[PDB]
Amino acid sequence: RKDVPKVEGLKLEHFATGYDAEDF
Amino acid sequence: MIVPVRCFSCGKVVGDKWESYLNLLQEDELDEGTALSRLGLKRYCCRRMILTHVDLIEKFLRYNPLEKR
Amino acid sequence: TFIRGPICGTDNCPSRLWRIIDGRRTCQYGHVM
Amino acid sequence: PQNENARAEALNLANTDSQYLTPTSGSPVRGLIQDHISAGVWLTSKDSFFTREQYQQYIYGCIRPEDGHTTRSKIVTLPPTIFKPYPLWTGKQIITTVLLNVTPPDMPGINLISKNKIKNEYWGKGSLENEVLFKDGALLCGILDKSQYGASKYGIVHSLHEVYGPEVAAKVLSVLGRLFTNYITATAFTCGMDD
Amino acid sequence: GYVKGRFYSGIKPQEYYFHCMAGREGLIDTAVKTSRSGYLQRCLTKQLEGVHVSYDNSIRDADGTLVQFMYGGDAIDITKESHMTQFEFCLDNYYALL
Amino acid sequence: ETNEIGVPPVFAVKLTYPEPVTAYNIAELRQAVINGPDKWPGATQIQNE
Amino acid sequence: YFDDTLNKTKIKTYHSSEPAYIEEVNLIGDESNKFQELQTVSIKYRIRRTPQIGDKFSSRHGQKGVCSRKWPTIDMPFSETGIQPDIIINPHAFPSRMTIGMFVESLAGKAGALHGIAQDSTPWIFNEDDTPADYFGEQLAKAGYNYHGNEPMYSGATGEELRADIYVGVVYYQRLRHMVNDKFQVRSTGPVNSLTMQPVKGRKRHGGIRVGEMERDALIGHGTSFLLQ
Amino acid sequence: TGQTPIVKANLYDDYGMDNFPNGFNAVVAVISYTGYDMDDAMIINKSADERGFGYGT
Amino acid sequence: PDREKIKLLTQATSEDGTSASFQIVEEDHTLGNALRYVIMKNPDVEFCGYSIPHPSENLLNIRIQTYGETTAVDALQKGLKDLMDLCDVVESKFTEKIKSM
Amino acid sequence: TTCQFLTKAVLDNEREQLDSPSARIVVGKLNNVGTGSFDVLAKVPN
Amino acid sequence: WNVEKFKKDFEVNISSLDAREANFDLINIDTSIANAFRRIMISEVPSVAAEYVYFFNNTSVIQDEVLAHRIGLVPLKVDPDMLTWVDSNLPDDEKFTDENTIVLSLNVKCTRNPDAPKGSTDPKELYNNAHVYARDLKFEPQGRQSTTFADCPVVPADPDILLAKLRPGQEISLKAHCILGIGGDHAKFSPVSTASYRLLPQINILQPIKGESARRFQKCFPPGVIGIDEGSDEAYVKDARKDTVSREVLRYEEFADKVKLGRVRNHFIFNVESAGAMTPEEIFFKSVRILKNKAEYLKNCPITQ
Amino acid sequence: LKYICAECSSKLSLSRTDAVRCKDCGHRILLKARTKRLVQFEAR
Amino acid sequence: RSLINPGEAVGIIASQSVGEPSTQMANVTLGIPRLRE
Ligand SMILES: [Zn+2]
Ligand SMILES: [Zn+2]
Repeated sequence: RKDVPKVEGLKLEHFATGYDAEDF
Repeated sequence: MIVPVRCFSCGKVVGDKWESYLNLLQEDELDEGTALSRLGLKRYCCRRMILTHVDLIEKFLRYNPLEKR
Repeated sequence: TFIRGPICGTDNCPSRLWRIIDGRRTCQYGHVM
Repeated sequence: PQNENARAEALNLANTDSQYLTPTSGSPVRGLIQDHISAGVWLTSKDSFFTREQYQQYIYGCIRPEDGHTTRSKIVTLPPTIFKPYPLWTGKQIITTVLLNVTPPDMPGINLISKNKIKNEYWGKGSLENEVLFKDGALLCGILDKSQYGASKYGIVHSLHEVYGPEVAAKVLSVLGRLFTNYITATAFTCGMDD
Repeated sequence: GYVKGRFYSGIKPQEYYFHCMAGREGLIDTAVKTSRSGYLQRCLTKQLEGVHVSYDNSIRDADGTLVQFMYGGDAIDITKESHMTQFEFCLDNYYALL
Repeated sequence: ETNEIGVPPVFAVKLTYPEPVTAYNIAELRQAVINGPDKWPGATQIQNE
Repeated sequence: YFDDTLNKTKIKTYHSSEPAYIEEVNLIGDESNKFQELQTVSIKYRIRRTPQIGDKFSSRHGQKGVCSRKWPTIDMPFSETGIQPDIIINPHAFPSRMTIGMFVESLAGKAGALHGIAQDSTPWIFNEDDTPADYFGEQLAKAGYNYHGNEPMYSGATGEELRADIYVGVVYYQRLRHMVNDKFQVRSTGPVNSLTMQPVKGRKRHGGIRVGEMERDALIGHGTSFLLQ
Repeated sequence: TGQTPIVKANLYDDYGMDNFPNGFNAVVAVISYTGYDMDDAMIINKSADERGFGYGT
Repeated sequence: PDREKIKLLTQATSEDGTSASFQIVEEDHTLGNALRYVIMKNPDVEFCGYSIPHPSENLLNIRIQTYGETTAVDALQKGLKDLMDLCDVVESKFTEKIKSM
Repeated sequence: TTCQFLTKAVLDNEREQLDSPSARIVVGKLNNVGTGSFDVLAKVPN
Repeated sequence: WNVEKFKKDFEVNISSLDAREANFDLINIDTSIANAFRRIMISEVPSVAAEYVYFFNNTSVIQDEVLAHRIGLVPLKVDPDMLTWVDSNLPDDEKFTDENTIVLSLNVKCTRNPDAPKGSTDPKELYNNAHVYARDLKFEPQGRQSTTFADCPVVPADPDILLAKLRPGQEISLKAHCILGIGGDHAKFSPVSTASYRLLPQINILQPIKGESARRFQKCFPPGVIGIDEGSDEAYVKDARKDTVSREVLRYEEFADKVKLGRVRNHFIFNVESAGAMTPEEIFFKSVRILKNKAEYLKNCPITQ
Repeated sequence: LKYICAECSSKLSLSRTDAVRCKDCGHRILLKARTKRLVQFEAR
Repeated sequence: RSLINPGEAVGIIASQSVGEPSTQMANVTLGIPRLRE
């Protein structure tokens, strides 16, 4: 069996209020 | 049928971004993820609005009683 | 709501019968019989 | 019903409160369900403690002397279980507080010993929490359960119905509902994948 | 038909097809239980409709025909029968019941 | 309350239990009539003697 | 429609109690070489349907429920993020119905909406070795959420935090038929069937409610006998 | 307003149910909160609704 | 001056007024849960809390039971006063932090 | 089976004394369930 | 307790502010307030929204009532302070004024562009006015409004909101009326687009963590939250405010005993967006203002027996 | 011009006792065109 | 005080008392068929 392919290139979509992607 | 105007949950106004969204996928050939993020959709609340969306009105528009074929 | 017919079953009309589906029949002053 | 004869019966014969029990086995057919059971656990649990604010709120949440709820002129409150350092009221007191308010003042508190459907071991070593104990209308031990304020024979509400008469039971059974709902709206509840 | 899978992890197709059978068995059974019992009860009610306990406590069919002299034989109302045999409870709260 | 039942205003408007005009009630039934079938608590018909 | 015989201008009226709109009007002529004026029209009515209280919804997992109340949004507990749920399904309505896929969907649905990627639900793409829970939560973690999908939230009323993280996700829902507006009625005076001088089925003509024996029997047994009779 | 379900089976596209959205994707909390959703159980965010959510005809 | 906004509920009020039951229209947890907090800060308040008899209709019921130093209304208006002053504090501070930023 | 009873019923010229509720039910009288066992009798000066 | 004991302790930190979102912090205020204090901003802060919609004609494919409220959800850039409330008891003619109501008209016919470069899919070029946008809504001054709104004429806050799509021969001609309402009334007023808060995640360490652990530890949180102190190699919270509270640590048993995750007590992070009608602090004033205006109103109310 | 050919879409009007069909196509089914008229809707 | 009340309906009760639980659900004949029998 071939396992469910992991979706590659998943970064953080979620960030605490008042912050962007770049801050992390 | 047509682009919802506001995110149900968020209440944020999602109605405009659709055209630009298609534009992004089309011209820029982005993923689905970045375009939304680029449109400024953070809450997955307001992301699903565009993301899952269907313009089904387009099919409706194909039937116009007011014009010849 | 009109039918004119059947005057009114109240001798201080006779004022003027419309039937509602519920069968009261109603005259304008407001007898329902 | 269209006449006083009829509604006289509908009030005094076929009734919610008048019928708390199967004619079949004589068992309670009425009681809170689902949420309200799971709430009572997290409420009657030892881990519950409430400030003077939270405590008083939940009481008058479900009591409201404005209506026939309170047998008294005021809402009688208990001393906090923990005075020092920080005054606090446990969960079990809140139950005790209710019964205190909604029962006839002239009449002594219920005294009840009963089990519930949760075995001691779940809570830990040496916990008695399976055993449900009221002494003089106070909740001294154990957590309230389906077997208590649900529909169950020889539960608490079944005893209140027995001792204080169905009307009190009916009130109690409703007062708890508002209580737990309030408590739910506070702490909520949920079941996730992790569970 | 022994199913080693669990809904959390999931169930193999064979199991699934098995588990679909049991499902259908339940649903079919729920439907038929509706009709069957409901017919029975009407038979009882219709004939027992007229039973009258009179103030003599004797059971009487509506015409007056006697059935039982005492309802349970103790004539004890079932809805009120519960705590009667619970004496220890009644011992406590005595001052209340009193 | 458990013994209670929620009634939609729809049913509140339709259903009607005429009350024998007495004394104690006349204080209500006036207003009950004045209110209208459209305004709850309302009244719908009146049975004369 | 004007009538020649009665020499009257008569009228058809809208029967349904629920207010509708005039959607389309279709002038229908007939065959047999014209000469025939308009004898028939079909009319679409448009009827607004909103999610009234009493409207059955469902997920794709077979969870059917009546909308209980439209809930004031401020009172709907709000996420750490600020997202009030669209729908709130009781957590108790599970173990009995044994629907896990909805929890899983709750994950993946959220998981997709974050990364912007569709999530294949095709059956038997997983196994006991690879569970979706492990699979999707892994994504949620990489998205910066709880690997279990649970979320910190705050009671919309109190404002205080709920006792524990609660389990939120994005689940596809289906509004059904069987809207309450279709089903209910009251107090049928009108029909009074001619033979029995008794009401009739409600439907949409103004009937009533049948009692029946099993209901009769209760009255006798129920206790509300004078009333019942 | 229909929405393509995020969670999907590949056949959904093959059979092309896209042309006929059967529902919408809803942000859902599995929770006991309002207490009004006990038996049948179905609480809808009011504001969410008024935004056109689930509007039928 | 609206007389329909609030009304004392005489059934549950004592004769002295140390314990009262208030009903307020057009309200919700919002005003109450904040109101009770200000009130409970009053040291003479023996009891306070709010209920919403049914959430559909908008009604807010308040208990204030006092140790007797004052009436309930006294605490209530004392409560309201404080709450008013409580906002202005935030109003003050918040304005400052804006212009200072 | 109505007639077969109804037949036998007539054949005996059977008087029915209206006891069973179903009977009473048909006629439209009161029943002997309970709320119809004891008679309410007023009182009056004289 | 006392107001001074509050006014002394209470403190505000504005992290950022924008014409749309303003994220700030409120320290030493008490959840009973902030919540209620919040949700005034989600509801009872009034703002202008289209309410009554008069179709002179809709030939579009979109049925009326949909396009009706579909307009209503369109935000407007208007100061509600420039407008007044609307009494419902008045007769409809009187119910609306220039001081009550902002009139918006919409007139579009769709016509096939003959210039279409045949073999073209694009409806923008195929058709004329195929797409109806928010920016298409025309503001019609009424009376003094002609004067009043000359400064900032009424505009949909997001001019590019797509209202309707049209095919040639189809038209939409309508007038709508904009009034004041509170979000509490109907979902389209309160110009938040969201409003909420959260608590400072009080995350604290029960015993020093360094080595690979600190790195493993630091990875368990949003970046920048966990500093690894140089030369002690040990992990220290840099700022918790950046944390999303994933509770990811709690999955790793090694760290499970070493750290507790919590919220601080009285402190709040307000993230307030806007529908564009008002800057958040402008709203947030009204949040305060309204709440105060409740009490000051109620204090002055006679308490009837 | 109250009506539309249900087929060729040709706009038309009719009269009393007139052949119901498209004067162009002849399709005997006809649509009633919507005209400028004042209809109220609440945006709620 | 727990005695039965003269003039109730047990005939209905005992009917419903059997009727309802029937809806609830060697190798001797069992269940409703047995009960019917
Ligand atoms: Zn008359
Ligand atoms: Zn034609």
